[PDB]
Amino acid sequence: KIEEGKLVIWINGDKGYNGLAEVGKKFEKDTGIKVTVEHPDKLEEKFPQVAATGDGPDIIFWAHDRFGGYAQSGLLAEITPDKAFQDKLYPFTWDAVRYNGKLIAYPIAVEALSLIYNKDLLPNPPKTWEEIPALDKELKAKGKSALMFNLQEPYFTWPLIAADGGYAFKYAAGKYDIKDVGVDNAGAKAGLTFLVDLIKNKHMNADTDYSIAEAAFNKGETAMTINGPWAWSNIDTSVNYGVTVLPTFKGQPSKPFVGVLSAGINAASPNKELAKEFLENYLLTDEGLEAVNKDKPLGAVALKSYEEELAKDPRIAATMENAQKGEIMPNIPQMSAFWYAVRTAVINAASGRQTVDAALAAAQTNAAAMTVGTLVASVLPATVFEDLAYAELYSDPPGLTPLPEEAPLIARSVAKRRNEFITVRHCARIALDQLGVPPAPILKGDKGEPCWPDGMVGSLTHCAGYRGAVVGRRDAVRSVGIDAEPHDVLPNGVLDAISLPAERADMPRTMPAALHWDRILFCAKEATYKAWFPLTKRWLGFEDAHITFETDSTGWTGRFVSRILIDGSTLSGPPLTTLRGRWSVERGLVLTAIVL
Amino acid sequence: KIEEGKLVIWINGDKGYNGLAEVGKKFEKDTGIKVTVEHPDKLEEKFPQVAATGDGPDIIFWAHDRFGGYAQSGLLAEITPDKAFQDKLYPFTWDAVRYNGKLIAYPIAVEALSLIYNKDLLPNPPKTWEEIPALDKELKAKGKSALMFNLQEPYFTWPLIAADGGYAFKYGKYDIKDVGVDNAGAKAGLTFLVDLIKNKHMNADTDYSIAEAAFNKGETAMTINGPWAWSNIDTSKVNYGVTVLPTFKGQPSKPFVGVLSAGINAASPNKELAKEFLENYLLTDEGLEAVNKDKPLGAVALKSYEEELAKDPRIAATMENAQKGEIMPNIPQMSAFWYAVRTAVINAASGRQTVDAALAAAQTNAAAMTVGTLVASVLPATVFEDLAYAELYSDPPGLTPLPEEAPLIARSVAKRRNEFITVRHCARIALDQLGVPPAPILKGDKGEPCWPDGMVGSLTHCAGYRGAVVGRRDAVRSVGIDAEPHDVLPNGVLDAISLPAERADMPRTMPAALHWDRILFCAKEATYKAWFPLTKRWLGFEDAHITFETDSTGWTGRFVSRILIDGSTLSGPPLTTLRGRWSVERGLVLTAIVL
Ligand SMILES: CC(C)(COP(=O)(O)OP(=O)(O)OC[C@H]1O[C@@H](n2cnc3c(N)ncnc32)[C@H](O)[C@@H]1OP(=O)(O)O)[C@@H](O)C(=O)NCCC(=O)NCCS
Ligand SMILES: CC(C)(COP(=O)(O)OP(=O)(O)OC[C@H]1O[C@@H](n2cnc3c(N)ncnc32)[C@H](O)[C@@H]1OP(=O)(O)O)[C@@H](O)C(=O)NCCC(=O)NCCS
Ligand SMILES: OC[C@H]1O[C@H](O[C@H]2[C@H](O)[C@@H](O)[C@@H](O)O[C@@H]2CO)[C@H](O)[C@@H](O)[C@@H]1O
Ligand SMILES: OC[C@H]1O[C@H](O[C@H]2[C@H](O)[C@@H](O)[C@@H](O)O[C@@H]2CO)[C@H](O)[C@@H](O)[C@@H]1O
Ligand SMILES: [Mg+2]
Ligand SMILES: [Mg+2]
Repeated sequence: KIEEGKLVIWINGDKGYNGLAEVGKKFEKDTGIKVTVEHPDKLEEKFPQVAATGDGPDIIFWAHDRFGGYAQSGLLAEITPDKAFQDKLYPFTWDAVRYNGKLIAYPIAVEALSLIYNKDLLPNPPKTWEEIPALDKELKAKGKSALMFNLQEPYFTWPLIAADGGYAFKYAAGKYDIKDVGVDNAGAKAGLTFLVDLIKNKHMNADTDYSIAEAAFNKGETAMTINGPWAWSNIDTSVNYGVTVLPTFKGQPSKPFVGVLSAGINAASPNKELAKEFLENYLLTDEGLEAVNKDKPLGAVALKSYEEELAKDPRIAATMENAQKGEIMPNIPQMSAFWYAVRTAVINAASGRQTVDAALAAAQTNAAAMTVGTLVASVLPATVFEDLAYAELYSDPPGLTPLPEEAPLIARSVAKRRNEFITVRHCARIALDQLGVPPAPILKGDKGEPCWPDGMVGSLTHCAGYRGAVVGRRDAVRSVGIDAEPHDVLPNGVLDAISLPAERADMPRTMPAALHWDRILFCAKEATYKAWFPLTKRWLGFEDAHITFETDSTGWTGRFVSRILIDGSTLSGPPLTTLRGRWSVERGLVLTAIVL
Repeated sequence: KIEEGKLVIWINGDKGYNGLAEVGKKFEKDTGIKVTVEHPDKLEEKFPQVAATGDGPDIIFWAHDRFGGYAQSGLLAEITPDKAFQDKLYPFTWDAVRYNGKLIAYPIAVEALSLIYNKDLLPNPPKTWEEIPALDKELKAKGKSALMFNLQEPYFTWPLIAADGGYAFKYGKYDIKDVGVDNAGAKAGLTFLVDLIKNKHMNADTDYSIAEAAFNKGETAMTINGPWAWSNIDTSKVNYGVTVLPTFKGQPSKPFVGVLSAGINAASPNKELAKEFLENYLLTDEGLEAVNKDKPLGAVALKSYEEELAKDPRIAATMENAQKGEIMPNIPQMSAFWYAVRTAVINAASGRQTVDAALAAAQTNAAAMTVGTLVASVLPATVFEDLAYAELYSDPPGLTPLPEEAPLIARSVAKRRNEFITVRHCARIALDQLGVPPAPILKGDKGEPCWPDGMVGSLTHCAGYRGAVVGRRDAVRSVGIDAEPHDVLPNGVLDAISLPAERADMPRTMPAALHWDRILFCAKEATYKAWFPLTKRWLGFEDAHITFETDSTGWTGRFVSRILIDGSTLSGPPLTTLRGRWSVERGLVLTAIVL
């Protein structure tokens, strides 16, 4: 339910969202249409999760790299600006938002990282990465540090990894080869090894994140940081700073990945024409962009008339100099896998979990395993999106490995078991990363129940043609149970063992004739057990729950309620007398989920 | 089936087993009774394992410290020497073999560790442990080392741990609640030892054969060993002396002193032949000499022969060290003490735990005595070299999971946490007996436990019991064990778990005292556990027809589980019939299947 006659906009919390809300107010005053701007955490991961249910914002702002994934899952409207409107924006910006022959967002601004330094602590910034250990030694003696920047997001480390030859996907003939991944070559290993040595030699701390680095720079405790244009506003309020070219590595320029902040329209919006009017006639004007830019700088904007003014800011000149040395990101759907793979490699190598060589070998494998599918998202409650995450795969990608801690669980297991175990736990680690949790082994405990990291709950499922994981923050979600089954009739004799007479009477009457209601019931019973057992530590048989279904008007998705016939007491907390879930049949599979 | 009219004797492979076999040949020549001497590995653990089934050797040789644990489980005959025979041995040696007022073994000889040195490399051995790092540095400059000894067995490191105040159980009786392995003296000793290793004066991997080889090849100037070691050194080119162990912080090293002793298996049908062999053949001047010439015994218990041995300066040094140490207790808690200290010395030496963490865990582990033999009574004695076990009837306080295991029970209820932790402590005790270092035991397919490479096993836990049995995979395909309380089954369960023919035939095969319904259930569960690792498929209660026999003794017997479904395995032959054993004791049913 996206509300008709209003706009909801998502944009990242480090950007000028208050400025954008001012453009929103102007729009309301002219047209009567209320504009609500929100900035949820991890919105780049939450958007598909909610847009899959037909929910979410009318308009989503993010760097262009994520948009191909959204388009592949059918989540974006096609954009068709007219001739005069296209001519108002730089051509390379339209190319950024073009995917498979269609425009999938409006380009807004060009972002690239620069080196930002405190001129009073450091009147001459370092030209090379290699001189930074020496500089940190000198600064540490004065009670300061040379450099702090966000080590938790690979965006900030990539310029160094790419400098001496790291790359994401090989480009040729206007086309990216997803089988030629450049994260494990000599150049990438050299850059990452330099970073890990900085940490080992106590020149940086592996836990430094965005807020830590920003606070340290803006209070004058560190001489340098690496950040984008959005960051300048907070500094300006604190420091006499310069924005300059990133240091070289092995004498080669650092090569940041360049983003074009872009605005896409939800394919489920009933407000597409209003969204287009807003973007074309209110935002992408000098006045609109100025409103946002004065809140937090956008970078070099896509609109030529205003970029001609901003280009005179020497901070923007520095921005474009670093952008020229770097590369525009791909927008292919495999980008989200690339990023997960590099995030994880960097974090594991920085913390000691893996050697650089192991961390990057694994990234090269993982960057293959794209997870932009949304089948299970369709059975999750959008209202709790901030505390849930998911990932799914429809095959077993080659070369995935279990974590060393997990390996004993499948050491004497059959091949199909080894594959489903490894693949589903990869999904689990992708989902956990969405909630901000680093890589952890997922072991098996009481009656085979999966063992989650502190503060997390979840569920796993694997059948023919599917592996999926859903994870939740335990401070908001008591338990999760999910289950996938092939959408086939049940084998002989199974329906009677798994069902009650009333279910057999009611369901064929309630469900569309096209659906294998027998298998759907069985899938829901299994999800019920998975949600149940972590909280009760007791058996629940198929005959111990009576499940009733309802069907949405689409005919392919709905709700169910499982009423428990035995003692529903839990070890702590409210009893599980009933459990509510959702079901969906799509792509040959049945998905069910319960979030308690 | 211990054979009547023959004697089988077990003694450790570091002792004079050939000499003992010579006394055996003389017996056979006089009496017509054949004597077979064997030296199984880990025989101190293997004896109770096989004797629990009424099998094993007629006579068991070991230091007296193990014998209380054997007596407690009813494994030894009381011995009946007359007063004239007792006056032939030293009184304090009889004291070592008296348990709850009864004599439970014949004493043979007094053993203590001494410092053994190469007179050509080191004509003035060091009086103190503190000089050894400097000596080593000097010798290393000549391609040599100062000292090597077995760091794998806590017997050898104990003298240093106890030097400055470590003790086992505080002594008219031993207080098992006052354990001294974690006081300041013990930590000082063990810290010294770990420091030797950190400073590259010794290596954590050094074991008995490694140290022996090095000393007898003249590569190291000193070792620490008992009298049994002397004959191998005689045969080598090394010119050696035997002397007082070095002091530590000015206090003498205090070895734990063993009395080698010979017990009689309570299940032996040859008790009078054993008595004759021991009293009239072995415990004579000539018998002890035969053994002593093979590998020296130490200061023997027989006064007439000790009169001769006491003139040897090596024996004088043995006794000097023995008097500075202490005779070991014979209380059944000794084997837990040794397991605790073993684990601690190995963990600290290797750096897996700090000295303080290691010794604090040892103080805890010294409480968890495992001398029970209920699951041992259902294990096949023919496979004893490749099986080990341990069981507990309670949850000892303060046991913890391995860190790798902790997530498996992080949100589990108290009773689950306890049973999980205690059973895995049992599993680690069993793995130790097979020479496998401590490992986590995780849970895999359908909850199956996850064993170290090359091992198989099974776990069980019910009210009043935790037990583990582990086997070497190259000899044992699968193990399934199961414990249940010996109670009638809940209403309706018998019909759910049994087949009609079982309900018809089983009551006729079992004595009136038994809950046959429960024993059937327990065997079915054991069958699944042996089955699943090999097949990875379900086996239902109606999918095996189990038949039973009972031994004449009435509380143990055999069963056969016949698989009624397809028996295909992941490898090897299909499962067809699985033979097991069952036992009922102390209100519990135990079952085991070893494939
Ligand atoms: C456990 C069970 C529900 C699994 O469902 P399934 O559809 O066969 O298999 P899926 O692949 O969807 O689920 C397998 C995953 O479930 C999870 N699971 C297993 N036991 C579990 C438990 N006790 N609690 C929670 N989750 C559990 C595991 O993560 C497992 O994957 P892993 O072994 O790779 O970790 C099913 O095998 C079963 O045993 N059902 C009996 C109980 C039941 O369904 N009762 C109905 C109540 S109305
Ligand atoms: C699994 C089962 C056999 C365990 O037996 P139990 O007597 O109830 O419980 P016990 O305490 O003796 O045994 C529990 C241990 O068995 C072991 N175990 C559990 N699942 C197992 C499997 N699939 N394969 C092998 N061993 C398994 C585990 O080590 C477990 O302890 P842990 O969880 O601490 O690691 C029983 O719970 C069960 O599910 N039985 C159904 C199948 C069956 O018995 N079929 C009859 C065949 S004729
Ligand atoms: O760290 C990987 C991350 O990098 C990029 O995200 C940038 C974003 O482009 C900027 O607008 C700014 O917000 O910081 C982000 C890094 O934290 C990619 O756009 C994104 O897909 C990727 O996950
Ligand atoms: O290492 C612990 C071990 O010490 C003693 O074992 C001795 C034994 O007494 C000697 O006769 C000789 O064989 O060396 C053994 C050490 O390897 C205890 O008697 C024994 O119970 C204990 O486990
Ligand atoms: Mg399923
Ligand atoms: Mg049981």
